[PDB]
Amino acid sequence: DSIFVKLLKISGIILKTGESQNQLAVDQIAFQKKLFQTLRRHPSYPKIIEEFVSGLESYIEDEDSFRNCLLSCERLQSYSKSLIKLLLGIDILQPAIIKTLFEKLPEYFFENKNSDEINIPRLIVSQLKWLDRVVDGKDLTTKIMQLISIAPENLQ
Amino acid sequence: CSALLDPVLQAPGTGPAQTELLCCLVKMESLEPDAQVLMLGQILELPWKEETFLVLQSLLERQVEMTPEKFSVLMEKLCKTTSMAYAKLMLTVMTKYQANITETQRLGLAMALEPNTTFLRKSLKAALKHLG
Repeated sequence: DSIFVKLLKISGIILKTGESQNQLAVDQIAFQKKLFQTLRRHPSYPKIIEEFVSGLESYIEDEDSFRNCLLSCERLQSYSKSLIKLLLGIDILQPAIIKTLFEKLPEYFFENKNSDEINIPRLIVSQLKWLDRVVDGKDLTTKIMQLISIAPENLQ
Repeated sequence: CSALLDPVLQAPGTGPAQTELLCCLVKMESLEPDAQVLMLGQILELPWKEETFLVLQSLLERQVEMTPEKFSVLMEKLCKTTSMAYAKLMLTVMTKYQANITETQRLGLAMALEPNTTFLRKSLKAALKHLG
């Protein structure tokens, strides 16, 4: 029903609740190019990216779905990359995703080691490591610099 | 605390070099809870600027207990904006003292956060919604 889930389903990724690793019908590069060309061909071409990330962020307002979305995914057909990494592989989506991630990161200043001893902030910044291509250095640079200045001691 | 806290913060052109010492003072393990309470009472009487926000946030980080009356004073001054430091202060109060926050205080926080220039607007929005 949401733009996000439907585009993901057509493009060929199973969005699971948040308990087990998201399944993957397709190859990762295949997935990326599939959703890329899907949003390319789709009318209202420049605005679906914004709508998409808003649907995404509204999806990851609940913790557990995002927790599974962060973790490495399961290929059905043997151990793969995470969906977030793959989606940031697409240049057009990248700055929006970065924006969202950093804006919502300070929720997790004080909730360290909640349930499964998984440090959400460490994981989220780990998502940004080892990127193929950086669409914006200036925006990422400035955003991480704002971020670093503020955080409490351990996380900073 | 009473002799040095007020004139340094109220001195004009007070900077990081001054605030770092005040942060260190409020962080002393030897600053007993009641002494922390006294320091809080003293800070509340100062005019509120970015330097006050930093020191207040540092002191509030120790999870110091507060009577509802003092907490009310804190919230009143709190609810009356463009800086990230104010945002961090507001977030800390909204998160560690949630049990004390009344509906009026929640709305007061909401109003002081309204503008979008403030940093971490979305997280503040989330914390606020969590208090509802």
